[PDB]
Amino acid sequence: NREEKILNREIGFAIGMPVCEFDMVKDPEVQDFRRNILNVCKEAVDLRDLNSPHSRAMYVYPPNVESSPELPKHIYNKLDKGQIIVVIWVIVSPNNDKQKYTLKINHDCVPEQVIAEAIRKKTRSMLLSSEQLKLCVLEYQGKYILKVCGCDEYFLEKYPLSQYKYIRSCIMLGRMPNLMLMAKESLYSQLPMDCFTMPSYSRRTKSLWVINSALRIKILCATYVNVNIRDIDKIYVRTGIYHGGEPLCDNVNTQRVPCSNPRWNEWLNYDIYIPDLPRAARLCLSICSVKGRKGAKEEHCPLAWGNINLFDYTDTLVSGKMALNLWPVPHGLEDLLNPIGVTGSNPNKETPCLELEFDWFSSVVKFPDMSVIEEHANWSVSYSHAGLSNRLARDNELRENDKEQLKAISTRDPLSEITEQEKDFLWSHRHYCVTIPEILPKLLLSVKWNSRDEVAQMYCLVKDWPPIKPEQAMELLDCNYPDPMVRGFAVRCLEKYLTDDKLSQYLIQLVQVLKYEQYLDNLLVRFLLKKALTNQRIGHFFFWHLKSEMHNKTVSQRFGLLLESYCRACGMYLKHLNRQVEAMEKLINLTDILKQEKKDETQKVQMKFLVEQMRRPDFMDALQGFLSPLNPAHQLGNLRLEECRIMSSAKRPLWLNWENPDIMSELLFQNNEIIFKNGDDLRQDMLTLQIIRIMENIWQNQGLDLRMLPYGCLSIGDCVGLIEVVRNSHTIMQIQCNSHTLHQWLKDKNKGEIYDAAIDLFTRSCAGYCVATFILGIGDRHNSNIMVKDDGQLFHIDFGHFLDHKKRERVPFVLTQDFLIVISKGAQECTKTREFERFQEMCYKAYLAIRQHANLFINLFSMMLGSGMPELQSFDDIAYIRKTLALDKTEQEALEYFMKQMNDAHHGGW
Ligand SMILES: Cc1nc(N)nc2c1c(-c1ccc3oc(N)nc3c1)nn2C(C)C
Repeated sequence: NREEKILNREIGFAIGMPVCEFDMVKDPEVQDFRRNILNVCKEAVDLRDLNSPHSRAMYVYPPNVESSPELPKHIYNKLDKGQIIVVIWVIVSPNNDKQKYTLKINHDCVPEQVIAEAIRKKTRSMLLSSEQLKLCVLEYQGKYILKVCGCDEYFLEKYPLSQYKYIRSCIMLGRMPNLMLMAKESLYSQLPMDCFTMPSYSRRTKSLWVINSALRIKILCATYVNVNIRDIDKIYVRTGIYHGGEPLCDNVNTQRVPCSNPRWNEWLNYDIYIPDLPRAARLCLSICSVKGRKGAKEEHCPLAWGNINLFDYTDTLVSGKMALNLWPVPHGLEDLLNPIGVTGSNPNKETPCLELEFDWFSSVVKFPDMSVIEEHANWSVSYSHAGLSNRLARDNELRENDKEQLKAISTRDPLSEITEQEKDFLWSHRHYCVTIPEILPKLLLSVKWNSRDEVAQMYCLVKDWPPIKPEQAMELLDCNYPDPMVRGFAVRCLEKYLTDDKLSQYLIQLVQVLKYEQYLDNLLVRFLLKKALTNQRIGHFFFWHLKSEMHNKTVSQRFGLLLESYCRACGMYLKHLNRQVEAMEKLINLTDILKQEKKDETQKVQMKFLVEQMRRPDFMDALQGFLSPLNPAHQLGNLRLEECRIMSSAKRPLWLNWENPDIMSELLFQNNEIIFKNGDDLRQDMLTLQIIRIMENIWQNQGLDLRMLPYGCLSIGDCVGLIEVVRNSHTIMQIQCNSHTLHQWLKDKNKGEIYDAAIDLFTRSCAGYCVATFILGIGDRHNSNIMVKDDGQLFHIDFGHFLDHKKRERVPFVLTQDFLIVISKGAQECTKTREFERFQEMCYKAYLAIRQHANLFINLFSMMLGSGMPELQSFDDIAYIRKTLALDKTEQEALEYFMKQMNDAHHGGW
């Protein structure tokens, strides 16, 4: 009632649009989605109330843990005989006095064991306890919890201490872990009880195979076709039947009609039997113009496009009259049709609108049940008869060479072309393929989707298909695999095998592939929503990744409806998110004024305006005392206006400084610095930094300590976003204040015995960025986009472009003598040294490690084709990493390729 109305206002503010706009949507799929999704909301809320208060605290403060407890060899060797030195702080009674207790404990210790040891050291001081029963009432390890000093990260779960990311990071970086002992009841009381209420809207036949008929679709007419009368001669509607990006039959065009009167009224006849239509079949169409001629080949041009699901959400074959409001042609679209394009009607109703009519079969036509499919597949099941088809291989037709051939095919990358000979081969040995589970994506592409006899057999294989790795399953969620049985199998693999660490890692791709789903209500969206509602760390970024795309009308309905369901069940976090949403609003509106109104004024004048506007009461209150959208464990306290400035960079980003209000802020960082950028699309940098993080993780698990710096980057909207400021770092140019300048700077910052570790860190970080940039084809490096930390850690900023931005494989990061001098510890002949030989070996080992994980990088890019990123619009863009990783070539041929690219770039040495 009254509390529902208030909540509706809060959800409305969070998503940008009012809840009422969803209520007025006539589409029954939209209303069914809103109602039916509420079961995910109910389920998630029940899990949070399962073991209160702990399970509610676990939702709010989930353990920031690694996927595997097992520690790499070089990380374990950093420990002192498998032990870690940990500092435990206790805030004692008046004036909030801090007391430290340094403990030496096993790296595999449980937080409760860690708490007991700390209370033993605290009670050791009163030697009364020590000798006789130090136990002190089971030490009430259940009365306390460990918090990370300086941020809102808790150790609420029984994991080994080393598995927590903060501790593993402390081990790797040789930093002292500072934890704070906090009373359980002090945290629990801070945590409010969530009151999930069901909204008011929660109250509101023949088989396809029994239709002995070919497909027909009627094109009636078009409206809002506003073309230049002088230019265009005639127009026509081009159509095609597709399963994903692949045609099921030849494309059918209407007759050419003058643009003045677009009225066709033609029944288009297709090369497909209605029972052979696969579940995910779609009509793809476009209004084209035909001009010219000058005595040349007829001048075709697409004006608008549109795609439609041939089956609706209820498995009903689309019948009757239907009008589709079309979309504008995206720049550089090849064919007259756009099958990769989003299925559905343009929300803008003042756009080309094609009126269609489908066939009618005197009954509601529905897609068959799994019982009908199984029976038909079983009913599809001599030597010479099986020999009549290359797509048939009977019992005792599997030699040892064909078994090894199938294995060889399964190792090939996703972008490798699987020939029609190989497709017949894979399909004929489909039952043996079960024994090599990873081959499924190759087998699926070998299926004739325009044949119900084959598809029905494939459905039964997918049903009883063994599980595959989450990373392998993710490929089955891209645009190439539209079938719900295939995608449902992939989601099942993620439900069973994907950790919340890995889910958080790949959340960007998982949010993206939602766009390829046929319907609003599906297994992927339910999986992701449940996770977002059972883990606030996932939910936070799930919210932002969906909100950052709300300005895109192609996905605003789907994402709006999904965000509504999230907000209705996320609990108290909505109130925190709304603070962030408002803070970002104020920053957008302020930067928009500076970018538009005051762009030509002097820095002093711009700063005067900034300071005045930031000191305004409504602004001040909105922009302080909220959680960092980059990491919501980071509290942003009061603004440090004196430290806040307009940056000299293009798009004139704001450098913002907030106080860290944590009691133990001093043991992490006293001030939180963030760059707010308005003008640039941050999606490409977000994806590169994700790939850098993945590459680093690969190397660290392989036992190659090449330290990367994937700093925080979050796109919050249409070319707006946040960038984590790397503390105590400078560009190469802002070091140069000769060739030895850089090395001399690091010598001064790292004097004495620390020098050797600083040079080592430089060489190791340099090697990682050299390999990473070459593979990814990052934008050309220079003195202003290469940075160095005081400790010697080298890293890059402002990526911009990846893959081929030229449009024959560049070396972005060319090592000048400055870098080689530091590597060779001040040598003259820096090339011929025992330090450079070590550095080269790091690069080779790093290069080959990524080459082994090529299928993952290809797949991560492939799932990102759905996003409108300009340098990632086709699989040919992705093919650049096939070149840099030399996948067609052998491992030794790949080393030679890498060495040759480095030799040509540096003009020798390699
Ligand atoms: C992240 C960072 N840390 C530090 N320490 N300094 C820094 C920076 C940055 C910066 C700014 C905007 C960026 O957009 C992308 N994609 N990467 C960026 C890096 N610039 N500077 C200089 C220019 C002040």
